[PDB]
Amino acid sequence: TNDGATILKQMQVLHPAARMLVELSKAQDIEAGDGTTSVVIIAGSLLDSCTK
Amino acid sequence: GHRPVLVLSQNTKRESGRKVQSGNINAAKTIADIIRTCLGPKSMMKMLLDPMGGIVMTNDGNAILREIQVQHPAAKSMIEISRTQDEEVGDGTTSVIILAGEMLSVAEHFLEQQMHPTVVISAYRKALDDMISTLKKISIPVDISDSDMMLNIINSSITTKAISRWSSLACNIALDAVKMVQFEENGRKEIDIKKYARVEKIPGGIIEDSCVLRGVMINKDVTHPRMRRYIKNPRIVLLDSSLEYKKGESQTDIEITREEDFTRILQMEEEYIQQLCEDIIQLKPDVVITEKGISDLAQHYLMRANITAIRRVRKTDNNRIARACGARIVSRPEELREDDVGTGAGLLEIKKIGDEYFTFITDCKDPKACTILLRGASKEILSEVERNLQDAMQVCRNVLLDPQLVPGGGASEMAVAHALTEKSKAMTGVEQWPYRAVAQALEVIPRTLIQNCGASTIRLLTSLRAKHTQENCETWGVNGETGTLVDMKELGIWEPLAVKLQTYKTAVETAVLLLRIDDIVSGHKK
Amino acid sequence: SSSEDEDAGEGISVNTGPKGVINDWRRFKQLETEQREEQCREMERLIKKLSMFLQQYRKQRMEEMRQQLHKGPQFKQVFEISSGEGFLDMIDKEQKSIVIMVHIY
Amino acid sequence: ALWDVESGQLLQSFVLCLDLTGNTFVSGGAMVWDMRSGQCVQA
Amino acid sequence: VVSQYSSLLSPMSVNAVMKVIDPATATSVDLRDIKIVKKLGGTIDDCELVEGLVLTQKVSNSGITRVEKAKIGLIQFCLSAPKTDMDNQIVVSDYAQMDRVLREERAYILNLVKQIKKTGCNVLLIQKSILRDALSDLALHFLNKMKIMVIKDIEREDIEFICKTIGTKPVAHIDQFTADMLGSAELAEEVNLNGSGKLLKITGCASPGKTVTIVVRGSNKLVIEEAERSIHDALCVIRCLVKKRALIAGGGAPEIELAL
Amino acid sequence: EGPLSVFGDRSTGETIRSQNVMAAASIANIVKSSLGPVGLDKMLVDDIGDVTITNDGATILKLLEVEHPAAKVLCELADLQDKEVGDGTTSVVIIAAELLKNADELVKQKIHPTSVISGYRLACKEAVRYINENLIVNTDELGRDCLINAAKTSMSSKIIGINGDFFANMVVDAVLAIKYTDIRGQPRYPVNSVNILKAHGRSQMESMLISGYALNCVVGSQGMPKRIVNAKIACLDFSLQKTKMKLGVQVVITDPEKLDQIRQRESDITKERIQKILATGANVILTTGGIDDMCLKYFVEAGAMAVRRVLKRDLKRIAKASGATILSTLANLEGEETFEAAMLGQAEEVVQERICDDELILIKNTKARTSASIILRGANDFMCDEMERSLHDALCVVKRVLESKSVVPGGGAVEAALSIYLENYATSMGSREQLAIAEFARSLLVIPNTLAVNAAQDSTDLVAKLRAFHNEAQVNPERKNLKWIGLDLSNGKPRDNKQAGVFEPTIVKVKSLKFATEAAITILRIDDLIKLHPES
Amino acid sequence: EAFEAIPRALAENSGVKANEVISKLYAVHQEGNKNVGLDIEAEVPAVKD
Ligand SMILES: Nc1ncnc2c1ncn2[C@@H]1O[C@H](COP(=O)(O)OP(=O)(O)O)[C@@H](O)[C@H]1O
Ligand SMILES: Nc1ncnc2c1ncn2[C@@H]1O[C@H](COP(=O)(O)OP(=O)(O)O)[C@@H](O)[C@H]1O
Ligand SMILES: Nc1ncnc2c1ncn2[C@@H]1O[C@H](COP(=O)(O)OP(=O)(O)O)[C@@H](O)[C@H]1O
Ligand SMILES: [Mg+2]
Ligand SMILES: [Mg+2]
Repeated sequence: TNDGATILKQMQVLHPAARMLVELSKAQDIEAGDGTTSVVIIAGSLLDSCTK
Repeated sequence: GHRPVLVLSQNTKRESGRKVQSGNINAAKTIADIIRTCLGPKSMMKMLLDPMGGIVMTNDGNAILREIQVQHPAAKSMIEISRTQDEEVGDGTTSVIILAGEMLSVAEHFLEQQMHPTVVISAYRKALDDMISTLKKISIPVDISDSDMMLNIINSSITTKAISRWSSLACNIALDAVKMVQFEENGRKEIDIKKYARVEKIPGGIIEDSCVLRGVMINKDVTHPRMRRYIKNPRIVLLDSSLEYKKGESQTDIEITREEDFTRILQMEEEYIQQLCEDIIQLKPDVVITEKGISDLAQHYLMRANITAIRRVRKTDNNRIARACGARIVSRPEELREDDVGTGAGLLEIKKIGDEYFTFITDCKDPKACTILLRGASKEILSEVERNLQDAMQVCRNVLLDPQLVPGGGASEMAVAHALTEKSKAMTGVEQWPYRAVAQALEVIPRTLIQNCGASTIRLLTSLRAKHTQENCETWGVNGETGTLVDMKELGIWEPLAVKLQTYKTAVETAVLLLRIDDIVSGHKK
Repeated sequence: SSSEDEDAGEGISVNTGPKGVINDWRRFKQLETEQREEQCREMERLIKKLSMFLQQYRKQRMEEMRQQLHKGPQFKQVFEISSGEGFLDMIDKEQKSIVIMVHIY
Repeated sequence: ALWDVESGQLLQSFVLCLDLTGNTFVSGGAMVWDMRSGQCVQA
Repeated sequence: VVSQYSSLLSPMSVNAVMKVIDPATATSVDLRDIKIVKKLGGTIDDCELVEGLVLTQKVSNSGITRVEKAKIGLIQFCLSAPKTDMDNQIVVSDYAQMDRVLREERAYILNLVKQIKKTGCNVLLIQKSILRDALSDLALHFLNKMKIMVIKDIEREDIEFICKTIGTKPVAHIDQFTADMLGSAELAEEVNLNGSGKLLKITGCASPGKTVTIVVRGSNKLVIEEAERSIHDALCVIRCLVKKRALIAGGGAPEIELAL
Repeated sequence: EGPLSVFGDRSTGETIRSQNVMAAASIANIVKSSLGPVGLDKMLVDDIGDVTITNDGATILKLLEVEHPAAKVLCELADLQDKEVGDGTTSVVIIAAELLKNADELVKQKIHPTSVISGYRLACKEAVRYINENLIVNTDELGRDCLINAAKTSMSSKIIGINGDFFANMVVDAVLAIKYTDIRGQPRYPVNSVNILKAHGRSQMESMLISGYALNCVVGSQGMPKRIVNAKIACLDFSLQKTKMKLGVQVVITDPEKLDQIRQRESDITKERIQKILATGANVILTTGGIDDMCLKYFVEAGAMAVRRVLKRDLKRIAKASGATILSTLANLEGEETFEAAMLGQAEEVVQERICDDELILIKNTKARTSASIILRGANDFMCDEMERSLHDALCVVKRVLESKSVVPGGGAVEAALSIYLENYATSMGSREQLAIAEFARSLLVIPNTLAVNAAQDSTDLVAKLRAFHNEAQVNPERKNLKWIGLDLSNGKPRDNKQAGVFEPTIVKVKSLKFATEAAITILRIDDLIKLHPES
Repeated sequence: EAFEAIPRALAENSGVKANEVISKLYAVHQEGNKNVGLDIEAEVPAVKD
């Protein structure tokens, strides 16, 4: 698969933040259906900035 | 963690190349060497230990091979071809194994010399075609009406077995049983010796007392002692249904509210039994045989009419009785008719052999089924005698179906080898060498006969080849007892053409099948 | 048609409890010390070693000769140890300056 | 949970074993439930 | 992965969305109106858009696999021996009652089949039934004798989709099975997928109301699943365009503009 | 282990790409030695001693235990090729693996996989177009000889190759026998309607082609006749046993006198049914259900055959061939229980035949339609099974040739011509699609190379000569007939395979190309593998 | 005959057909040339002095 939501759902991530990212991709799929990969990347980049 | 990753599953082996071909050929050669010594009139018996505690002391190749458990798939294929040869023609089981082993042995030489197996297979197929042609050419016809010729053929079939001591009696038994089983209805000829030529073995007595009966014989006694155990000309009625009250198919429940209903129902059961017995009696029979039980009340009603009843006879035995005495098995006695009543049995006698009761329906006039009563030293001896009799009957039926004969004692092998070599002398391609290899590998039968006899293989084989190089010498073989060359017209050892054709075809086809194979893969599940 | 593909409080410093339970502690400790002694005697060798024409001696024949004609009385049998504690107190006891040879078999 | 066989739908979701008129049933871990009210009625 | 097939799939998805909504009134798209059927075999180029209805159930009839001018009716009752909801048994106390029961059961089945046939129906869909035989061997034989193509084991969840597709009102009692309860169609035939299976397609309907089916084919199961996911992504993109009529540039342009 | 925190193993990039290529190469190498006339069979042992001597690629790949996902993809690709075409099962796997190997080699040179996929797709489309426009031969100019040649070509590499002169004739006769037209006037040939029976015994050359149908069944009772001349076959889809009431019917007796009548009726019902069936004039009765002993007696007294537990497909084929009608019940539209003679099939003979201590029913010369059946005779059971597989391959090939009337030369001619054409054509499309199409063309040459290698001949020299011949054919307008030149494996020299009779259906090549390209693209899309640890 | 294994092995290692080489060797030796063996530097079975 190339679908972001499917990739996130298939691999059983364990860390809570990863689970929230999976739920975020699922919500993006529900509301839009496209961009399920871009939204997770955006969230990861935002938190990476939050680090500094 | 981090489990290993691999393409094929675990414990999945694979071998390829010259190793696989060498292993297959060696396995075939080992299988042949197992029973190499069980060929010819001077063969020696082998004692097999069955897994279930039994003992199989036999000389037949197929029995020995089927008593052996092997792991190599080539050995499995060899055992399979032995079984197919046994099932198709009835004998030649140890000859085909040796022939296939020799053909694979001579093919290995060409495999080692940068020859593709396809060329070898093509040469083998051409050789097989010419082998069949030569075998059909050197054949002779047989008058099946001549009893002496048929007896001699059966003798030549059973000279190599343990029954050769009583060969005359064995041949007479086999010929009589085969001719009795022979049947034709609706324009369809049929010789079903598997279902209508039954062999019954009773340990004890002497083998000279063994005989084929003009009827059948079962291990059954009268249901009630008052019934006659000796009827001169019995009218036989055959059944395959119970003579007793039984529950119906549909679920049924009675409901009794008055006093007399219980006794009334029991009386109706008795009256139903009486009605069935009266329906049987209306045909005025003398004996009733059924495959299901007979109630005590039914026995009483039958005895009141002076009728002997046998209770539980197997389906195959009942079919044999119907064929022997001309009866017809029926299920509902109310539909019994005069034609279904079996007249034709000349005697019903229930005598005692040892400590058991046996029922004889012998003395039939024109019976189409028979039983072969065998007496002997023990159970293993009787089993071997039964196997030899099966071989004899199979050979007799093969001759009856195909009246052609070919010389025995290796004469056919050498004649076909010489013809194949003469034909190959005109070949110019590379295929001629495996062709001649097959032709010469055909000579393994006379060599094995000479080796088992104990004579000098090289001198006798060279003399036989030189003799066969002449013109009118296709019937010259080897005497398997005295170890000398002899014309088969004098020794009289002739074998059916069908048996030789089947042996040759099976051997060549097994060689082709095992030559086609490479890259053994094993270990996978289903 | 028919014919188709179909077909917190970490620091405790416990005070008196050890005094109360020292009886059971020593009860187990004596057996544990015996086990350690036995296994020490075994490991003294096991694992550590488990891991890995006058020369013709004509005199050997006559050595065998008088070894065969050695003595008159009964030759006795090799002593057999039946218990591990038997081996332990056999080696522990007995005079120190006397060689003891044991044959595992 | 109790399911309707014909329609293949979950009627009502409420237990090592349980036993049952198909309206009142008892479940043990007693817990008696009545389908007319969907509540525990006995303990 | 289905990007060399975009010339086939993108118009397919656009048509699929446009044929299930009203362009001038719709504010959202229900993607459950676009059924996707995945059949192994062939290549992705064999993906097809079916206007009518595609059923994976096999035809119980033999020798009748193609009906022209079809009249399809849904059956939610059972064509078998009569059986009441409450407990019922038949008690036989005489021998004549046996063949009376047999004859009366035959008459009941024959009357049911005759009532079904009298409406002109030639394609019959039978809903899946549990605890009772939906279709009996006698009933199937009678229907075959009258040249009616019978497809049974129809799932309950698909009843709404079938009714929306072919305009057939479901019937639960034989008394209400009339001509107007049927759904006319131009053709209802069972096609063969080059040895990869059989599909029943009912294409061409008098009232094709807002429903389309997409048949996805491929060489292997994984590529079929991913093709289905990609087609779903395209349908969702068109759904988004329907929900909010606003288009933006791609290729990272919105992100760069946003960052600046 | 790491920041990702996924319970499993992860492989990314060149590692997973090399793993996929290794798995594909392993699958290809398993069956690479069983290609072409100089190919050899294989033994497969099923862990309990079961032996399968086979040459078919689909059988080998199904019987194997395969764990890697790409290997499973190739195995199911072989299965799909077998199901949809029936031939070329080894060739498609070999071509797909070679395509994947060369595509990965391109990817290792920093060529993006999307460009490789686009080039492969374009090359496949162009190859199909070139095959359909240049390398097809219409069968109307050849006649019946083309079918025999195609069957013989399909029988090469099989255990029935040498006896092809006879087996191909048998196959063509059977396929022509099972032919009948349908609506819209498209004569299609329903293979799998040719019943194939395996029975060891005599040689392969004694295999029989039955002008009718063959059943693996025997008469129910020994008292029945075993041969009927003018058979009136009645086909039934119900059992003839004692009548039993259903679940909803109970027998409750309050007066005992009715019990005897009820018990009598329980069998009189079936008696009356059988009496009607015999009164219509039937001679042979075939039923899918069982038959009780009393019913067997009824048939015996009537002097008619009765076969029970007949397979449903066999019964359907018999009814269609003989004109009979399958009856699941005796119930007309008047509510009665009748059986008229219009539902009786006819055959010129029905015989109980004996084949190596086994008996089978032969339905000879069915009227109103022709049917065919084949009985194979071999040394043992493994040989007969391999014969059946080879026979099925030949039947499928003949069906493809008869349905689509175009054939292409065999022996690597098509692959060599396509390689030359695509290598020339790659220069006119794109910049890196050029490399992708060139690699596709060079991968197409694996078939003649494998053929030559299996013959222990100079693969390089033979392939070079074949390529030179095809290039001369393509560049010289007046030497276009050289495009029929293929490989003669017996002598190891190029040969005009169109004149030699080495033919293959065009559908085999086209479907193999399409399926292999799609499988290669599917595997090539992967660049990351996450393998979750099993929950067990 | 056991002496044939040497030229046979040489031909097999050289990559040519041993039978043709041995046949040519017998032919040329019957002609009377006893100094003739297989040509290693040849792609086809050949012999030379
Ligand atoms: N042909 C193209 N050229 C440039 N950018 C593209 C092209 N196609 C898609 N994109 C961009 O790739 C991004 C990712 O799209 P895609 O992978 O299809 O879905 P997702 O947004 O879920 O990852 C989108 O933001 C889009 O702008
Ligand atoms: N008296 C005999 N002298 C010489 N050869 C014989 C004699 N009897 C039988 N043979 C040969 O022995 C073979 C039969 O041996 P047998 O043990 O029956 O082997 P198989 O079981 O394979 O038939 C026949 O081919 C026949 O030519
Ligand atoms: N007589 C022949 N001469 C040259 N080539 C042949 C001959 N017969 C078949 N071939 C070629 O051998 C190739 C391999 O066929 P094969 O592997 O046996 O079929 P499959 O791929 O179905 O197993 C085919 O592509 C065919 O072109
Ligand atoms: Mg014999
Ligand atoms: Mg093939």
